[PDB]
Amino acid sequence: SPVQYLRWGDPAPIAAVVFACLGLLATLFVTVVFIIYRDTPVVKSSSRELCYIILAGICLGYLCTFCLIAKPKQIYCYLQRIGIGLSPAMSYSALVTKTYRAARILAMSKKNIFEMLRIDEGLRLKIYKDTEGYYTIGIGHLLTKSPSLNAAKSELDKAIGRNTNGVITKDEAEKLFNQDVDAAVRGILRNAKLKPVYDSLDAVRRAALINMVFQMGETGVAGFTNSLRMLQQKRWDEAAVNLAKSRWYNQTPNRAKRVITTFRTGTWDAYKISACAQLVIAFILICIQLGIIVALFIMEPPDIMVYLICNTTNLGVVAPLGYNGLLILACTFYAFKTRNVPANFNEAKYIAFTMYTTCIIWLAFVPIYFGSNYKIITMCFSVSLSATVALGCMFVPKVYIILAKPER
Ligand SMILES: N#Cc1cc(Cl)cc(-c2cc(-c3ccc(F)cn3)ncn2)c1
Ligand SMILES: CCCCCCCC/C=C\CCCCCCCC(=O)O
Repeated sequence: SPVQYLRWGDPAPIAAVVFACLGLLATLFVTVVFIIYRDTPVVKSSSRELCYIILAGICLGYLCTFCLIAKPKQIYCYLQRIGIGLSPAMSYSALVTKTYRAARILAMSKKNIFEMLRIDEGLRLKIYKDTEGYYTIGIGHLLTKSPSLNAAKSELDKAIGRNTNGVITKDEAEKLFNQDVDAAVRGILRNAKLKPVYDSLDAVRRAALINMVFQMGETGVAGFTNSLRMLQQKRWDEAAVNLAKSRWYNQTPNRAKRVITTFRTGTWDAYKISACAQLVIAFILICIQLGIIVALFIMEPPDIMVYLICNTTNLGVVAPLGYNGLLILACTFYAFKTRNVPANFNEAKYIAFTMYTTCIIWLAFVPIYFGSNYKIITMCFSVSLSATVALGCMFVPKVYIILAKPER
């Protein structure tokens, strides 16, 4: 009994249980909330099946401490390894498919704007110079400012990843373009006259604004004071009429007509320009971890060595640890890539922060656990902390919005 050790002078096993109990309660609360309000846009706009898998993994996480703190039975040694191994694999491998999907969607977004300016501004598959004599390639992508033609080729090879000999492809030109877009977005957000407009527009209309920036510069776009106010107040027709009067429309009519049309409709008309699959992939990544766990059951049969000490060796811990490490690594990779994505009330900003801490917690875990003389309790807290972070940073903010902000 955990109370006995508490009265003998050891408050560790009673603390881990209470932690786990509060964890299960919090996960039970959050889960019921999503069941009731499944039709509310904050829950509907995200993958709901994946969340249930993430919530289940967190639940099993807290249940682990009941297997590390238990009566000495044989199957509890089995439940430990199955629990400490599969629980992270259920949450993280479901989260990676979610982040990967967010990464592909974002990549396809950068694909559209790339095609937009390929049509409006043009493209060169070999090295040239701008109006100021600096070496340039693709859609106006500056390579270097040295007169050396060799200097531009060296910078190009570092950016592409091969020996290009001054010649690239459309895809490789898009690679360089993605940088220039991100650089342009930075400037807009650091511009007081362009930032409020950019924040209000949808995905398509933001590309149109960037298009204007790539033609006239930030100082130039800020000149459209009235038209920018119209776009911000979502008065598209008036903005269009207003923009058709500018010197910009009259100096470059063909291109300006396409940019304006994009503002009007919010579509790509002026330019020629799976849920089930996610569950299967998530299921596959979880089965791989199970295969590792089952194989280690055969190689090294679990056996009993309040505290329940099992004969689980280092390899029995390291192998499922490393695989979970890969899942976490892939999650953080795509999460960082989509950190600024504002979908679902900036949902992606919360996922990135979780993976930042998760990486730290799991990295710090290795020297702490393997260097500990209190492994069971250290495992209990590590698991619950890992499960608490994913629960507190990803779900609690959405639960708060759904209960406190019914008008948002
Ligand atoms: N060896 C080892 C090891 C080390 C650490 Cl630091 C955490 C865990 C862990 C994490 C989760 C878990 C489950 C859901 C979630 F969202 C986060 N973590 N469940 C069980 N064990 C295992
Ligand atoms: C940031 C992603 C998550 C963190 C990565 C996970 C770390 C697991 C990978 C390798 C751990 C190193 C191998 C274990 C060291 C064995 C120590 C020992 O038994 O003496």
